Amino acid sequence: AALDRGNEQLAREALGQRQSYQSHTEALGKSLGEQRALVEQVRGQLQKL
Amino acid sequence: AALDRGNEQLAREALGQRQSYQSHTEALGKSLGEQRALVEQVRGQLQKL
Amino acid sequence: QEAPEDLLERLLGEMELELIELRRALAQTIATFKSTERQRDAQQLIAQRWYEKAQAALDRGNEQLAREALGQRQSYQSHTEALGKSLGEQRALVEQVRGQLQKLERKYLELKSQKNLYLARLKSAIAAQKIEEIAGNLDNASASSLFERIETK
Amino acid sequence: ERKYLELKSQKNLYLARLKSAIAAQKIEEIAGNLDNASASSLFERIETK
Amino acid sequence: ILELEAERELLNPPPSPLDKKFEQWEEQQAVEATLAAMKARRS
Amino acid sequence: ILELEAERELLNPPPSPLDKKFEQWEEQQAVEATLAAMKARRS
Repeated sequence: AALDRGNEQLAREALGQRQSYQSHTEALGKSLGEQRALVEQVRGQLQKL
Repeated sequence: AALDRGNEQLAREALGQRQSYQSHTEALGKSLGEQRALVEQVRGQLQKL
Repeated sequence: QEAPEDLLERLLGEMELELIELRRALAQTIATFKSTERQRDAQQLIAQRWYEKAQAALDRGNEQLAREALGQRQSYQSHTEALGKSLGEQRALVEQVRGQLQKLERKYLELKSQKNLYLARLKSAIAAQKIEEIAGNLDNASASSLFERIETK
Repeated sequence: ERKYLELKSQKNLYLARLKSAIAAQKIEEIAGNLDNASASSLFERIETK
Repeated sequence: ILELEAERELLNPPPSPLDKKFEQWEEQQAVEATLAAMKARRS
Repeated sequence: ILELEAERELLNPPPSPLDKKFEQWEEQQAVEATLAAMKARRS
C-alpha cells in the first residue's frame, strides 16, 4: 500500500527494507537448503548404521 | 551484472579480479590434479601392501 | 642429530607470535598516518577558519584584514600542505608494507599447509620404511626359507 | 618547541617503521624455517629415498 | 585500541569506493528495477 | 636490514620492465580479449 495514492518514496524505502530482510530470509533458506542435504544424509547413514 | 546498463569499467575490474581468484582456483585445481595421481598411487600401493 | 622434523613443527609454531607482531607493528604505521590525517584535517580546518576570517575580512571595504588573514592562512596552509605531503608520502609506504605483510602472510599459510602435506608424505614415507621391516620379515621368511630347507631336509 | 613535537611525532613514526623492520627481520626467521623447509627438502629427499 | 577496531574494518571488506559505489549503484539497480515491477503489475 | 628485504625482491622475479610490461600488456590482453567475450555472447 506504500505506492497507493501516489506515494512513491514509501514503497521505494519499504522495498529497500524488505530486500534487507529478504536477504536475511534468503540466507536462512540457503542455510536451510544446505541443511536439507546433510540431515537427509546422516539420517540415511543412521538408517544404514 | 557489472556490464549491464552500460557500465564497462565494473566488468573490466570485476573480471580482472576474478582472474586473480581464478588463478587461485586454477592453482588449487592443478595441485588437486597433482594429488589425484599420488593418492591413487600410494592407495594402489597400500592395496598391494 | 636432533630430528630436524620436530624443528619444522616447533619453528613454525613461533611464527604465531611473530607475524601478529607485524600485524600489530604495522598498526602503528597506520595509527600515526591517520592520526596525522586528522591533524591535517585540523590544520586545514583552522586554515579554512582563517579563510572564514579572510572571507569576511574584505567585506565593507577592509582590505588589510584580508591581506593579513590570507598571509596567516598561507602559513597554516603551509602546515596543512606539509602534513598532506607527509600523509601522501605515508600513503605509499603503508600501502607497501601492508602489501608485504599480506604476502608475508600468504607465505605462512601456504608454508603451514604444505608442512602438513609434507609431513603427510613423510608419514607415507614411514610406511614405505615400515614395509621394509616386513620385507625384513621376508628376510625372516628367507630365514623361514632357511628352515624351510631344514623342513625340506 | 616546534622541533620537539615534530621530533617526538617522527620518533613514533620512526619506531613504527622500526617495528615494521622487525617484521621484515622476523619474516627472515620463517625464511629460516624455509631453510628448515629446505632441511625439510633434505628429508623430503630421504622421504623420496 | 580503537585504531585496532579499524584494523577489523579493513580485515572485513571496507567501504571501498567501487564496492560501495557498486553496492550503491546496485541499490539503484535494485530500486530502479523494482520500481517498474510494481508499477507494471497494477496496470 | 631493510635493504636485505630488497635482496629478496631481486631473489624473486623483481618488477623488471618487460616482465611487468608483459604482465601489464598481458592484463591488456586478458581484459581486451575478455572484453569482447562477454560483449559477444549477450548479442
